[PDB]
Amino acid sequence: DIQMTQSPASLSASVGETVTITCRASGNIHSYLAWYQQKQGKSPQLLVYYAETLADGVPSRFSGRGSGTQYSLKINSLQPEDFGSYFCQQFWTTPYTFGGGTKVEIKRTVAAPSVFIFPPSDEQLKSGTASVVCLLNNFYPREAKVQWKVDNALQSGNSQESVTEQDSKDSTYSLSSTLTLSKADYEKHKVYACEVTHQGLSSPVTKSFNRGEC
Amino acid sequence: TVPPMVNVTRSEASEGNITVTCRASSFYPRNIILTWRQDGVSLSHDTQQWGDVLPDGNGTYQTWVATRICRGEEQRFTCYMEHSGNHSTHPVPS
Amino acid sequence: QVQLQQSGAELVRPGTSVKVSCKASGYAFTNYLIEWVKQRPGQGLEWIGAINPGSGATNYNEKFKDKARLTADKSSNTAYLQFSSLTSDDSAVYFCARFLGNYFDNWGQGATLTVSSASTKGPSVFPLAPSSKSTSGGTAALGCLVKDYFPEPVTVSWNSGALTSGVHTFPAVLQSSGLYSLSSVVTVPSSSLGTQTYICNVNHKPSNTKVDKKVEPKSCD
Ligand SMILES: [Zn+2]
Repeated sequence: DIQMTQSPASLSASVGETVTITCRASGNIHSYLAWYQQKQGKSPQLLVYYAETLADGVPSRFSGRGSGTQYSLKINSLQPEDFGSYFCQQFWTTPYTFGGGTKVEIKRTVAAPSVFIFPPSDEQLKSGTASVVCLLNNFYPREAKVQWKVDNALQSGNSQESVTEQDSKDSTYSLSSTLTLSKADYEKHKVYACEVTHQGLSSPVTKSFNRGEC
Repeated sequence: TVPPMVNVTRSEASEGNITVTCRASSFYPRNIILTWRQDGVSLSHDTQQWGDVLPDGNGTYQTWVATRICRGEEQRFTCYMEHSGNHSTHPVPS
Repeated sequence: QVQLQQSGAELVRPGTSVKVSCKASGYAFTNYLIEWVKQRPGQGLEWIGAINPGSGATNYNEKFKDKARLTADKSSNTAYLQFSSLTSDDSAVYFCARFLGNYFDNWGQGATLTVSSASTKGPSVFPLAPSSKSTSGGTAALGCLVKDYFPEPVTVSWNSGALTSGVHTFPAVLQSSGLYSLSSVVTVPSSSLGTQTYICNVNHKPSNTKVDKKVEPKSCD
C-alpha cells in the first residue's frame, strides 16, 4: 500500500497569489500521479496526470511537477474559480490511494463575529423541548469557540453547531450553535449565556438573557 | 485456486523503442488472460507476443506477454491480467 | 461527450442491501475499466475497486471485499456497486470513474448514501424573534429554527425571495433522535422591525411540507 501524504490540509490565499500543494508518497510511484479539483464535494475534475502533463481545457496557470516520491501542484495567479479543494491520487499500485486533500480558501482580514442569542419560542415550549440558539455572524478566520453557560455553569455534550461556507460578498464565515434541553429543565434555570472566543475579539464576548425577561 | 504474481519489466532502448514484458507466475488453474493496454484500451494481438502457459514444477503455471513501445510513451501502457474472475492492472516501471 | 451518469440519492436501512448504478455513454462501454470510489468528510477518499465490463472480472480493495460487490450489464451500458449488511460506516458519497492510461477521468456526479432507521417526517418551524439580546448596533438578527425533520434537504427563503442579502442558512445537524435540525437567519435594521414584515418560507419536499412562519418582536418590546 502506498500512503500519500498531502500538505497543507488547508490553505488561505488571495486572488493573484501563487500557491503550492505537495504530495509525498511512501514509496516510488514512478510519476503515476494525478491531481484533481473538487468544489463542494462535487465531481472531481482532472487537472494533471503523469505528474506533469496538463489535462485538456485546464488553464496554463496550473503546473504539476515531480518524480520518485516527491510531487507538487502549483497554481500561479490564483483566480476566483480556483477556490475549492484539491487532491492527488497514485496509480502505481492497487489499491489506489489518495492524498488527504487541500482546501483552498479566500484570505481576508481578521473580522470578529457579531454575537446574537435567541431564547426558545413559546411555540416550541409547547412541544416539551427547548432550543437556545447562538449566532456568530460574519467572522474570519473560521476558528471560533462557543461555550454555553446555564446559571454560570459551563455546559458540555448538549450542544451542536454548524458553519456556513465562505460568503460570496465578504469571504467570512457564520456559525450557529443550538443548546438543547427539556422544557421542564429550561424552566428551572434563569441565566442562559453564549461565551464566544475568537482572535478578532479583544476579549471573549458573552451574550446572555434571563428567562422571562423582555 | 492460486492467484498469479504479476510483474512488469522493461528492456534497454534499442532504437528509441522499449520492449515491455508482463509476466504472470505461480497460478492455478492454467486458464489466464494477459494482455497489454494503451490509454486504458486493449491492444491488438498482432502488436504483442505471448509465451505458452507452462508448468513451474510446483503444481502451478507461468506465462508472459510483450509489446514494443516508443521512448517517452511508457506511462500510457498497462498490463491487464484476468484469472478466475479476478483482474489486476500493472503500469510500466522506471 | 463522455458521461458517467449515476443513480440518485439513497436513503436505506441498516442491515439491508442496496445497489447503486453508473450508466456510461459516449464511448465503447466494454473497452474501459469502471472504477468506484467512496468519499466521507471525516476520513477522505477511498478506492473500492475496478471492474472490466467486457468480462465482469473485478479488482477489489481488500477493505471492501466482504462489503462490496461489483457487477456490469453490458446490454444497458451500466455498472453497479452493491453493498451488503449496511451500517452507518457506509454512509458516504460514492463516485464511479473511468480508467484511462494509468489515471482516472470522467468521474460521475456522485450518489449520496445515507444509512438510517428514521422515517420521513416534516419539520416543525419555530421563530427566532429579534430582541435586545439579538441586536448589534443598528442591526437586529432574526430567524427560523427548522427542527426534527427527515430526510435532507430543506430549503429556506425569506419574504418569498424578496429578502436575500444578509441571509445565512446553515448546514443541518443530525440529532441523536435520528432527525435533522437547521437554522436560517437574517440581519436587518432594528428600525425596520415596526414596519417591515419578515416571513421565512420553509420547503421540505420529501414530506410534502411547506411552512410560512412570520417572525416578529416579542409582545413586551
Ligand atoms: Zn491473429
